Amino acid sequence: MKFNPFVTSDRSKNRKRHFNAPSHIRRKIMSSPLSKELRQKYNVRSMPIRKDDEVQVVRGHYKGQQIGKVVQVYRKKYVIYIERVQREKANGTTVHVGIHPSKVVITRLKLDKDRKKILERKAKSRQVGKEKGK
Amino acid sequence: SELAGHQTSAESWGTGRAVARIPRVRGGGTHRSGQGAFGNMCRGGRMFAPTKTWRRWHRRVNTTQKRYAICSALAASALPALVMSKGHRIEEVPELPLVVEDKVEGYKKTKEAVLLLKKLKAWNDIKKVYASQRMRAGKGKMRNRRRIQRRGPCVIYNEDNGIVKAFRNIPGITLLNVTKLNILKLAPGGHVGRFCIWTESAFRKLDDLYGTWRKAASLKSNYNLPMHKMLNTDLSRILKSPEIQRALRAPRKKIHRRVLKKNPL
RNA sequence: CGCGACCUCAGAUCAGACGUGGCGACCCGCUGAAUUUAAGCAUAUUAGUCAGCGGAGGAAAAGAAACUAACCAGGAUUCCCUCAGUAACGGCGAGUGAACAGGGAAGAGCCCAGCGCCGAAUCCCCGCCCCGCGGCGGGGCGCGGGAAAUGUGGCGUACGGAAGACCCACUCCCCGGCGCCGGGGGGCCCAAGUCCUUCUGAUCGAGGCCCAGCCCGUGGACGGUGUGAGGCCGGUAGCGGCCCCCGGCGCGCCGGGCCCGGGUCUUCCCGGAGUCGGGUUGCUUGGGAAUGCAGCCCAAAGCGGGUGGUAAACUCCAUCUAAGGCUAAAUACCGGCACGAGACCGAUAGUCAACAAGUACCGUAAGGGAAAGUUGAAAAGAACUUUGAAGAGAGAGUUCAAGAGGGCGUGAAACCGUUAAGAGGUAAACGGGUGGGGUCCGCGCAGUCCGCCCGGAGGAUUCAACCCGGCGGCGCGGUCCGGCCGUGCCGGCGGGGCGGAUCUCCCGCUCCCGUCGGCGGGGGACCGCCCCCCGGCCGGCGACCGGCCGCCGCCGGGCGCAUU
RNA sequence: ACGGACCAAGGAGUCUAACACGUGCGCGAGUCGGGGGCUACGAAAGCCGCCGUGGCGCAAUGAAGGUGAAGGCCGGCGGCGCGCCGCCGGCCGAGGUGGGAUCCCGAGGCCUUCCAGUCCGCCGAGGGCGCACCACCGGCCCGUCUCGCCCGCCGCGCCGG
RNA sequence: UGGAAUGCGAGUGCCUAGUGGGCCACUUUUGGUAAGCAGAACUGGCGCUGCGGGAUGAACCGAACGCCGGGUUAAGGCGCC
RNA sequence: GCCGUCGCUGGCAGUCGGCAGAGCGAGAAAGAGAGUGGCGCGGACGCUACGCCGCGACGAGUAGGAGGGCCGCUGCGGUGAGCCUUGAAGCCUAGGGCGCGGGCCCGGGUGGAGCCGCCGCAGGUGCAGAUCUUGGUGGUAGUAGCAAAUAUUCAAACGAGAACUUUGAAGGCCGAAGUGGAGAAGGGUUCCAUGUGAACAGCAGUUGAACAUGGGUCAGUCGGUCCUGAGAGAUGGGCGAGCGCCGUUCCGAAGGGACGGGCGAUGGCCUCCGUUGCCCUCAGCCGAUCGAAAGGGAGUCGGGUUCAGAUCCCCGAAUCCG
RNA sequence: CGACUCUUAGCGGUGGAUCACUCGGCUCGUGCGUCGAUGAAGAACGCAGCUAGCUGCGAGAAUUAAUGUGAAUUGCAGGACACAUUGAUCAUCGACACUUCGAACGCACUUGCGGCCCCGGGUUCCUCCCGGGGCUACGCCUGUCUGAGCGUCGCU
Ligand SMILES: [Mg+2]
Ligand SMILES: [Mg+2]
Ligand SMILES: [Mg+2]
Ligand SMILES: [Mg+2]
Ligand SMILES: [Mg+2]
Ligand SMILES: [Mg+2]
Ligand SMILES: [Mg+2]
Ligand SMILES: [Mg+2]
Ligand SMILES: [Mg+2]
Ligand SMILES: [Mg+2]
Ligand SMILES: [Mg+2]
Ligand SMILES: [Mg+2]
Ligand SMILES: [Mg+2]
Ligand SMILES: [Mg+2]
Ligand SMILES: [Mg+2]
Ligand SMILES: [Mg+2]
Ligand SMILES: [Mg+2]
Ligand SMILES: [Mg+2]
Ligand SMILES: [Mg+2]
Ligand SMILES: [Mg+2]
Ligand SMILES: [Mg+2]
Ligand SMILES: [Mg+2]
Ligand SMILES: [Mg+2]
Ligand SMILES: [Mg+2]
Ligand SMILES: [Mg+2]
Ligand SMILES: [Mg+2]
Ligand SMILES: [Mg+2]
Ligand SMILES: [Mg+2]
Ligand SMILES: [Mg+2]
Ligand SMILES: [Mg+2]
Ligand SMILES: [Mg+2]
Ligand SMILES: [Mg+2]
Ligand SMILES: [Mg+2]
Ligand SMILES: [Mg+2]
Ligand SMILES: [Mg+2]
Ligand SMILES: [Mg+2]
Ligand SMILES: [Mg+2]
Ligand SMILES: [Mg+2]
Ligand SMILES: [Mg+2]
Ligand SMILES: [Mg+2]
Ligand SMILES: [Mg+2]
Ligand SMILES: [Mg+2]
Ligand SMILES: [Mg+2]
Ligand SMILES: [Mg+2]
Ligand SMILES: [Mg+2]
Ligand SMILES: [Mg+2]
Ligand SMILES: [Mg+2]
Ligand SMILES: [Mg+2]
Ligand SMILES: [Mg+2]
Ligand SMILES: [Mg+2]
Ligand SMILES: [Mg+2]
Ligand SMILES: [Mg+2]
Ligand SMILES: [Mg+2]
Ligand SMILES: [Mg+2]
Ligand SMILES: [Mg+2]
Ligand SMILES: [Mg+2]
Ligand SMILES: [Mg+2]
Ligand SMILES: [Mg+2]
Ligand SMILES: [Mg+2]
Ligand SMILES: [Mg+2]
Ligand SMILES: [Mg+2]
Ligand SMILES: [Mg+2]
Ligand SMILES: [Mg+2]
Ligand SMILES: [Mg+2]
Ligand SMILES: [Mg+2]
Ligand SMILES: [Mg+2]
Ligand SMILES: [Mg+2]
Ligand SMILES: [Mg+2]
Ligand SMILES: [Mg+2]
Ligand SMILES: [Mg+2]
Ligand SMILES: [Mg+2]
Ligand SMILES: [Mg+2]
Ligand SMILES: [Mg+2]
Ligand SMILES: [Mg+2]
Ligand SMILES: [Mg+2]
Repeated sequence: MKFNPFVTSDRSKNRKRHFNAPSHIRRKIMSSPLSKELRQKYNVRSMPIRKDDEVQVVRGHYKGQQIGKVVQVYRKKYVIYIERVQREKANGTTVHVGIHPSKVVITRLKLDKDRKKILERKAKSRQVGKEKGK
Repeated sequence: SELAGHQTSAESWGTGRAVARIPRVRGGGTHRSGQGAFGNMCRGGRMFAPTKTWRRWHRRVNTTQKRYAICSALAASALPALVMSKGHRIEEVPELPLVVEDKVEGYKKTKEAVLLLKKLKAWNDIKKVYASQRMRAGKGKMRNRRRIQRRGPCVIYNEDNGIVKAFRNIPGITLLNVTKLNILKLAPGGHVGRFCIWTESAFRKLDDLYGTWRKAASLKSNYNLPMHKMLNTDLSRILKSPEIQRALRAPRKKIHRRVLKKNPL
């Protein structure tokens, strides 16, 4: 149950703030769980998805064990495009099929200075909570 | 809104133009011109008797009657038949009323609360709240009321030392402070017989809060329990007693059905 | 004549400032109807309301009595409850209509002119130096300028005030700089299943996840994601974490300002004028021989003046102190900024406006003012072949579905085409009664099921009767033991809580002499009720039970092995 | 005689206030906290009691000043002359008549082999206490009228009863 | 000997809607030449009411009404319709 | 016979069982009374008492009243371990039924995501009408009609397609108060080139002022610009609660200018002249301002040139003002 | 026969009811409670590579700077020697900027006429021309300067 007086649980307000979210907020909304190996390694559960990440599709027609590179994060449409997750049009040209980030698992992360900073911050806040309970 | 239907300068054409005499929108050059207006039979008009914010939404209930209602709810909460007839799965609860030691007032983790309900055999009631969780039919979904579920046990405590935070995440559970009991919580829907779990300290304050028959309430300035109109409700035992039985005439249980009339001639 | 002061008045693109317009929900000042009611209508009502004009602020206005009262008196203003639909007004008709007291919200009090004393002790601006400098100020220095005796500043204002004398008591209070130590806004982050089967176009669905109970839970709000999700993502929870900025509260240094009070006596001083008040006129009010306001005329007093709800004279009383000024809070808020919620509506509804809506469009203008939501999970939005000038078609293909094909979810009625069946010269339709024919249904077509009994064929986790154990019911066990227990009754050196408009050794203040009486605060006793302790009767355990004993029933296991 | 060509959707006794009566619930000569205060759902609910101010009810009547809701018997004395009035002490005491649901008593009576006489019940002429309610008759309180004789005193009155 | 017959259970109180245009007939009856005219009394109707008969018809005659079977009737009928 | 209403304010707690004993409907009060002396283990249903059962009578209805609805609609508290992608709502149906009825159930189809029962609460809760509102659709009806102003015809071309377009040729009309050539007001891109032939152009179109893609307006001299006209309109002033209004020379210190002269200051082609400050001298205009693309108002003509502009561009020849 | 007509049903149309959805309303509550001559509200015209409307912005014009964020924006193209302490994008927003009218301000309201000061280019010291910049509205307060009067006077 929610008790914060300044947080709305209104359905219309929560959908409007999802579908009008600005680009830097859609990034956070567009987050994917990490693999079991990555989750153990970094102590992080989810990361915002990024171009050049390698993911597994775990839901839908294209689910399986195939790992593909993230080739486009279409934040406007709330989907990512993944290598080999595609189909053909009538004229035979191949077109990418959009997958929501919540339906993939990140197997390899595209690491740079800022990404290593974000992983570190997430892992530290987690440990503060674990010691708080302990 | 008090303006709905009235933000126009519509005027009746009057008779003679072969149309009904409803006030009509003025001007021209748009679909709206010459259409009906204002009246409650018109599209875009004003409704009949527009609702007002000074409808009397609130009701006064006498204190003596509200306390009467809290007493009936508690009396009906200690009878297995009424609690079972309220839908609560109390077929294995050791006793009714269910009183648990005061340690439970100091629980902190939700897992302790769950385990206690399992050893008190109040977990079947919770599992029935999980089975009743579903979506609500109608516009309520559009109005922040999408999920419906049945009420579970009510836990009544004397002092809160983590018990509220322990129990509040278990669906169907309602916490109540014994000194601030609510009929809306003790008789949900207006039906008596909600399953209540009592802490020992909460159970011991009841006499003070509502008074016995001999002793007036100590925590209410002037109040005592409502008196009974019938001291022995066991109608069967009254009727089968020798005193009543000796005063009766013998029953007449022979049926005298209609007699077909045969012509004597 | 000239020169120079002052006064009154001019011009400056003079130096530096300030006002204008907007918005207007709430607020203040004006002005101000008529629909309407009176079953007509003129007073009245509507209504001090709509419209009109001016002026504001985060609130405004009001406000520290020329008050209420008539009490044993209260004590600024505003608001809430009540007073009260009352006193009163009113073609005394329709209708209208307050206040005081009482209970609350809030609570805060002050300052001039005057009368006086102080050598104008006062103020503004320019120039230079130090400090600060996006709220333009602090200090220092100018034989710098001006204002101001046609009156600035300090003391002081009705609760009295001042000066002097005598007793008593005094060192912290503020201004401008500088340094150090402990709510608000923003940013980032923090639990747990995408586990095994399985349904599906896809699923968040169903089933399961050892004892024990998949895992987390201070988090099972909500949203998203190809259903329907606490555990997939964002979130949610948490006196959770980290990082910025702003503020508030504290402590020291520097340079300034103040040189500060109480009581008792002595002597002095003390107030707002074309205003009050009166006449009259008009408006206004519940205010009635006139409540408030305004115009004109008259026009004050100083033990006076005003009020004292019926005009006036006389006379006592009570109560204030007008004609100058400031003041937070409690109160209001359909505008604005930012939020939260709902027993509301759900695209002819709800705002006119769910959408390129105050838009398109109409009017010279003031103004008037709509219609209009939905493919799909995903555009995968139909390549290619073929007829046609093309629109359109036929195939093909995508999709779970185009029997979803770009104004595409579903897809009603009216109305229309076609197919099928029936029928047809008193328009059609209609009630009742049959008959014929259809469409489909009985998932019909040798026709029910059940108890007991007789007989023939079989087969057994085989019957009764006894034995062991468990459980249950009942018992007037004619009167067994133990319990709890009486919204029962009696006896107590019983250990206590509540109440009393029942009575009465300790102390605080205070009148009188160190005495002695009163107000207030406290024991104690007594009375009623209740709780807990112990003894005696009766008494329940059918809203309230255990052990033994007896009877009965049931179950499990033995034995009975077959005319059952 | 008027409206109605046809189909869909919309479309008209509502809400606030006041009053009256009926009904249901709570408490009851009381009752009501509504305003105020205290202590996610919750703007809820709980509480106040030296917060019951206050409303309504518990008293009416008169324009008002005002007044404001049973008596009798016994004994004693004073005055008038057995009866009356005034003042003193003791006893009883909220009226009566008719009707009146219900309740109470009970003349007599409710069978089995025949008599006596019991316990529990049961019916019943007649007789009683009489609810509510109605009719009638008395009484009491306030306004007003007529008649009339007394009683009180810090105020001896154009006094008060 | 509840003091004529016959029949029938009565009394009482609150609140209350619609109505407040009527019209027709036997008999009586006013005005009028009269009127399917205007205006009264009494009772009954229609209004509010179908049903059998008067071919048809607000009021005439019979009779009043739940959904049925059988029987019998009223007023009216029985050449054919 | 059946249904309902009313009445009997009728009957049933007695289902009192092997701790047993079955009855109380019958013309005519009150006990199936209690006592004291003289083998089998068995026996239907019932009773949501707001239930169940019996007997008798009755049944018209506008206006109007009342009752009961397990009639229907939307939402709220409870409950149904309710339903549902193995298919919700909605919709359709010569399918099977239930109910006096309001209505409801089930079958089949379509549909694609939510919905309902019961106890209570609440209401913007039930349509045939209102010359009702809004939207849609009929018959009329392939009907009225596409008739004002004399008129067309031949050949060819493009083209899928020609009565209507283009070219040529005939026959006609307007008949210089034009159906010609140019402007003002108004329009605002309609102008010009190319393309289209969906919609529109009340037949058609190969065409258009439609649609689409791109272009096109050149000035000292032609207008505006300036003047004043009838008039409008600030200031001073007056009035006015006030936004403001009256008024335009009227209650006004209404000139910011000048030939010249005298005092200075600055500069430069520094010789002496400019500029500049002050003083002297001189000074009616007497009403700010707006007001005309037809009035007043200097000065441009010839030729050529484009798809569309030209007294504007280019060539030539001029001219006014400063 | 067969048309036509009527009824019912299948299918197909016309139509957009119903149902389910809701980034919209409506109502209540809370906190704050801030416009302008430093030029507001409002209006006009512009601004994008392809851009009509809406939206946003103002010749620095679908935005500059800064801070946070941390790899996009996206309908297509493109990538400035755009791309990770050489920072995409979004957000915040304190710096800078902000055309014309409008209280609207030189006078007028036609993009009409000026005046003063300074600067630059023609020219060549002044002039003259062109361009740029700054000023030039009403009221009103304090002060300043320059004045006026047969106003009151003083000395001459
Ligand atoms: Mg509306
Ligand atoms: Mg629904
Ligand atoms: Mg100046
Ligand atoms: Mg009237
Ligand atoms: Mg009237
Ligand atoms: Mg009238
Ligand atoms: Mg009047
Ligand atoms: Mg008035
Ligand atoms: Mg107004
Ligand atoms: Mg105004
Ligand atoms: Mg203003
Ligand atoms: Mg403001
Ligand atoms: Mg005042
Ligand atoms: Mg006060
Ligand atoms: Mg009253
Ligand atoms: Mg009034
Ligand atoms: Mg008061
Ligand atoms: Mg207070
Ligand atoms: Mg003074
Ligand atoms: Mg005072
Ligand atoms: Mg998570
Ligand atoms: Mg599962
Ligand atoms: Mg979820
Ligand atoms: Mg979801
Ligand atoms: Mg789960
Ligand atoms: Mg989280
Ligand atoms: Mg948090
Ligand atoms: Mg004063
Ligand atoms: Mg007036
Ligand atoms: Mg008046
Ligand atoms: Mg008087
Ligand atoms: Mg003030
Ligand atoms: Mg719509
Ligand atoms: Mg609408
Ligand atoms: Mg519609
Ligand atoms: Mg709808
Ligand atoms: Mg609409
Ligand atoms: Mg739709
Ligand atoms: Mg489909
Ligand atoms: Mg579809
Ligand atoms: Mg869809
Ligand atoms: Mg649709
Ligand atoms: Mg469709
Ligand atoms: Mg058909
Ligand atoms: Mg046929
Ligand atoms: Mg009519
Ligand atoms: Mg008609
Ligand atoms: Mg009542
Ligand atoms: Mg709330
Ligand atoms: Mg007549
Ligand atoms: Mg009638
Ligand atoms: Mg009748
Ligand atoms: Mg009849
Ligand atoms: Mg005849
Ligand atoms: Mg018959
Ligand atoms: Mg005949
Ligand atoms: Mg009837
Ligand atoms: Mg059909
Ligand atoms: Mg869908
Ligand atoms: Mg509603
Ligand atoms: Mg309807
Ligand atoms: Mg309709
Ligand atoms: Mg024709
Ligand atoms: Mg011409
Ligand atoms: Mg021409
Ligand atoms: Mg055509
Ligand atoms: Mg053309
Ligand atoms: Mg003027
Ligand atoms: Mg001009
Ligand atoms: Mg001209
Ligand atoms: Mg030339
Ligand atoms: Mg553009
Ligand atoms: Mg930037
Ligand atoms: Mg950046
Ligand atoms: Mg002009």
